[PDB]
Amino acid sequence: LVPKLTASVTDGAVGVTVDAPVSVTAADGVLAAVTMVNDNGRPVAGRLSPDGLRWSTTEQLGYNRRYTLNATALGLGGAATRQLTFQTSSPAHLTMPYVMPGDGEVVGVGEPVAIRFDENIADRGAAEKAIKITTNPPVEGAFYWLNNREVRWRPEHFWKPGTAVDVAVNTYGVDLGEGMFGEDNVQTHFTIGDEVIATADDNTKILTVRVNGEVVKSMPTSMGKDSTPTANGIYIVGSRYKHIIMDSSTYGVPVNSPNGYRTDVDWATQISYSGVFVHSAPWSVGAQGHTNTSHGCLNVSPSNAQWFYDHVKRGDIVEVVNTVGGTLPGIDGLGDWNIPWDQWRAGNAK
Repeated sequence: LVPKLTASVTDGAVGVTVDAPVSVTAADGVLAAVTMVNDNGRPVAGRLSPDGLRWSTTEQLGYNRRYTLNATALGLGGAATRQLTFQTSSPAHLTMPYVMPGDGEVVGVGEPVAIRFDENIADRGAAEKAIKITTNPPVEGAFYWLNNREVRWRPEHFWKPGTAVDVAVNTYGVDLGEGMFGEDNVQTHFTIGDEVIATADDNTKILTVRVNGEVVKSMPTSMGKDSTPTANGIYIVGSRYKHIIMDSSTYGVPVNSPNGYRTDVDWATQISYSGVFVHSAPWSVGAQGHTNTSHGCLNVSPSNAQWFYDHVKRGDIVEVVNTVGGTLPGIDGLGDWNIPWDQWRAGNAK
């Protein structure tokens, strides 16, 4: 018999996707020579298996390239040589994904997996299919989009402490719609730590912190006054700051207006994208535990705010109850758990 060559691409193909390697296989013989080059003549790196049967590229292949593959197979019964030229995808736009939380981080039981693209995603389904989430112990979860750029993945309930979470965003070479392709792959891995849930009850004006179900801190607080109340519901802890100037314009409200403010504060823990923080409030210690005076923030004492900074971490939970406000929006940024599971699981890929 005469050796047979089989490649993963066909001569004259166009729109060849660069999400996978290019390969060539010999049957009834072995591969004696395999080379691939770009349109400038520069060689593409590859590897031939020890048995001589299978060659594959080993580096990232480029968008908008014309590659030429030359292969020869030799066997007892003869020789075959093939030359194949093909063109890879040519994107209209590129989008880079950014994943949170950080690689190697230990996070609380409320932390969703977040993939944020730097451009609007036309094909949300293609984006979801390209994101591989591994959990150990395994748990069911699902994707939901907060806006046109950001998608989240979480389970039905808060995570179990000790769970490993691996996130592979395999978007390089993937058409995310209207010719927007992934700029690159991204990968993160995190772990869930202890269960920490802090409850602010407007009936008592106390912020109680529980760690694995035990009360460890009871903080008198002053939440949003009646005209600018703090919303009820489940908030995920985000960033923390030793000090920060809180600027209402950051959150939609001009400083100079009736509910605007610009205020330098210490020991600030962010709990909503709408600009709710737990923070130090020396001016309101008299009202804390008694009356609501703020713009929405959970005002506590300097030592309590510092304690919160030190002992609460990204992905821990604050639950507000019994205020005169509404409910925090599910799509706030840190309001994900306010979306009922049936609705979340259904998704919004479109």
